[PDB]
Amino acid sequence: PQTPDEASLDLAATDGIRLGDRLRGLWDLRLVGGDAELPGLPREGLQLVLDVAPKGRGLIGYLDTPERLLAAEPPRFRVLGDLLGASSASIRWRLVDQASGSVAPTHDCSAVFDEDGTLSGRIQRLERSPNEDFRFVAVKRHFPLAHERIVLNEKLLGWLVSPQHRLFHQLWHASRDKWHRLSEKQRNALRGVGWQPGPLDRERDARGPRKDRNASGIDFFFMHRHMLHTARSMQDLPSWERLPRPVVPLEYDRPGFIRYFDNPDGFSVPPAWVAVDDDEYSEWLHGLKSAEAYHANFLVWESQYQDPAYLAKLTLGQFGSELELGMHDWLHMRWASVTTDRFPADFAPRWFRPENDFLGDPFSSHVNPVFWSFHGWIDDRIEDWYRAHERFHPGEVQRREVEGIQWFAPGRWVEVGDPWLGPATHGSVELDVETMKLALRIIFSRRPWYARNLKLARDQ
Amino acid sequence: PQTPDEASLDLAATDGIRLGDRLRGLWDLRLVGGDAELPGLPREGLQLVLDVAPKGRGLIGYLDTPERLLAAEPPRFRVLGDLLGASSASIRWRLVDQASGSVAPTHDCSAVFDEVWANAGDGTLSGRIQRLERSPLSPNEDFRFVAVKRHFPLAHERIVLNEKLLGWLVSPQHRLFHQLWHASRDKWHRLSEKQRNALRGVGWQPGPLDRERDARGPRKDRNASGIDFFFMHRHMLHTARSMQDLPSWERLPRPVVPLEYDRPGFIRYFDNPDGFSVPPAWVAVDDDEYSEWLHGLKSAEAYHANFLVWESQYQDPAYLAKLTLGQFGSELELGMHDWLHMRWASVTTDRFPADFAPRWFRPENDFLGDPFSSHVNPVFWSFHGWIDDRIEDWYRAHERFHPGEVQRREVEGIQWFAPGRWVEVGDPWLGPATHGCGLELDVETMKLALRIIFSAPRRPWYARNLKLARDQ
Repeated sequence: PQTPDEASLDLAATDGIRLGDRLRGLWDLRLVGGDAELPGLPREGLQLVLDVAPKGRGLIGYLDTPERLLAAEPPRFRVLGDLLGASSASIRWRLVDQASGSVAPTHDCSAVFDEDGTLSGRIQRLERSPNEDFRFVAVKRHFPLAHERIVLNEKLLGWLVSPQHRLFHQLWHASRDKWHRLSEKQRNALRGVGWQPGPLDRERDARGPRKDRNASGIDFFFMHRHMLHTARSMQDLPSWERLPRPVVPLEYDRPGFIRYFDNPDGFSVPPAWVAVDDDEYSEWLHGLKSAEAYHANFLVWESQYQDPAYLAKLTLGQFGSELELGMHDWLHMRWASVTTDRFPADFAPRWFRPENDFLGDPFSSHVNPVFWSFHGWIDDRIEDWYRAHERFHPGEVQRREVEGIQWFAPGRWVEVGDPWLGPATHGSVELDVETMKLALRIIFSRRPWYARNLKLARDQ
Repeated sequence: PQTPDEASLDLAATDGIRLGDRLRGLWDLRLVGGDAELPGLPREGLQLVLDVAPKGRGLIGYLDTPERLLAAEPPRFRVLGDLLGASSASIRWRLVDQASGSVAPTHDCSAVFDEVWANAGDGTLSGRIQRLERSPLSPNEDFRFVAVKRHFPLAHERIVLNEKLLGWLVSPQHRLFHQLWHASRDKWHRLSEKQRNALRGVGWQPGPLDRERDARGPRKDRNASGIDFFFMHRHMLHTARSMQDLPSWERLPRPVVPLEYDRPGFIRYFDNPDGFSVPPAWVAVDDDEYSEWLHGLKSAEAYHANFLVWESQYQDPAYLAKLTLGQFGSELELGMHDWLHMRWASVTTDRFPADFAPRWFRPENDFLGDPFSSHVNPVFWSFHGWIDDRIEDWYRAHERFHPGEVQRREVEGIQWFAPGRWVEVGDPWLGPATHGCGLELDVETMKLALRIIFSAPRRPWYARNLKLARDQ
């Protein structure tokens, strides 16, 4: 077979990208077998840190004790490999002895996925010619969940996980999200139980053709600010000042890379998962959790929504609609972990348990601690928007307290003064829960809520 | 008109990529106008460091004194902007006062980017700053800046080859030797019988008379041309290294650390302090295919998709143990070697292969993309050292898998290998000294042999086999 005439850019295809993702992170490693020794290391209590670039085919890493992997000095063993022809059946890498002052590999490693991931492997010493019994097992460390790193106190958590609050949060979204597509029969049924999204026969659909101009954006901003106010009476919940940056690559900051996978502040991006039989969803989710999406979308939002000239072109309604329909749904899925997904009108008791803090579904998103951090950030941009109009249109926006919340008077830049909190503004706990279940059944009688509007770019 | 229903991944297209490349790096900055002051800073001798991700649309950076941009503590001003609707005609960003304990922007910047075409650095950014504290009630402030992009320093400005080595390298004998050694074996499979007989007549056929080892024909992996490639470069390294310490790279240089993660490291990169920084890709006027290809192979993605794979494979005993020295040499030459040249190449019009105007022999002509000049570039020696060290990995590979099947042998004063199962030939080609059977090397003969061989947007030699992937 004729050899290639030239190299070409050989980015990882789907299979190599997924394999890279299974390998990337921190592993607990033990040596196994009669002849299993690495110079200057114990047999137990080792770690393997691996990195593959997002479309890389090279494999890099380090092998040492946990303490040495976080230390300043070069780890004892460096991993160098490549994923050409690699699969679950064969992952190979060389070890370099960084104490030897030589980059010549000392060991040949081969591994198999035994099916967060387990590697079962063989190490051969390259000093001796090919038989020795030198094996290892590597168990990938759990990617900690946000609730394992930011503790919401018992009083906040009690409010958040309650049936009335979960159903309220889900129905508030579903009513205004589905309004433009609901028959007049559905609409009159919701009107009947005070759950129409805003004023009777002047409802503010969030996703219809007039979504940017009908003031639905004001409902978005106001309901979340009201929620933040109540949450913040029970617990200190500091907004993000800056959006968290993607993990620093292992090549540049080995301790920073390793820490990222311990999610120490609860703000690490949980790695994308593969949706069985849904490649479009898999690609979409992987996209929005990527560094590329940070630099192409999230950093753009971070700039524009603190840009006075950008914000000064928008009514509070236009701003709310724009930020909700783009950034807000992407914040949910970028920080989403784990979970097949709950059907919107499925009220099985298990879904109410405090463990259910899935960011992909408003029934549960508010239970996730990261929710409060990025809602804090969104809510702070309203102040950027106010300062923008005070610079470019002094006095055209007026402050005003509304439902106990610092807010804004209707004006040239604030289309309405009656923000929608549900029946409380425009409409026993048990009758309330039942009314909300009925309202959800009217609307709704697989992918998570915040994935239902997924659009791939042409590139993907 | 309807607003979008959802966001989608919005990677920079070609224009935003090229704009981000014009912005990326370190700028010398001065404030100007009657109201131009940043608190705690001088007016002149400031610097602006900007970064955009390779397909990023966000703009980040810092504005402080040169010493403060290299210091551990937060710089006084942080840049936050985006390139949506940006062009050379309008780039905007905000400044954040990092001493204030607030991320609320303190300044609005709007700039214009001007190329340089005649001093004055590598592009200019200039425009107006507005203080965001100062009300609209207040009259218009006169607050301007000019920023000049710093030169990306050339390898020869950072690794000095000594007078004796440089004298050998830049000489007509050595430049024509190196160009002709490549051209003969690279063009052989496309030369007519007259051209081939004419080269045979002056002893310049690539390897044995009538059994020539073309480097690029259909049997290129199996005809032992790879041995000629490895051996000629080893012989050149041995001579260069008698005259100057030239350490191989142990590991391929990593791509620049992003500004977001190591500000001082990112800034140093652009000073090319060790001479091993990747010179930023340049736009080939009227050659988008070449521009894209060059950009691709100078990218972080190419490091992790191609270069790091070559780094792995060519130190992998099991990989190397499948190859004869000939197969190895041909593989490494045709892939990694041409890509190493163009990844570290800095801008020279490219010289025509048979243009021997005196100015082309000057020491300034060290263009990595042409073998008439590539050996004059100091980085050439670092990556040729790396390639030459992999021959030892290959030997060790066969000593592990095929003990005794490869034997060492001194050849033309160079530590080498005997012919055998894994070494196809024993007569490596150095040119007429080793294989000349015609009818110090004569300069006019080499120019005659180049004219025989070399008798459309122009591209350098090591770009002539460029192939884009369907992705690009």
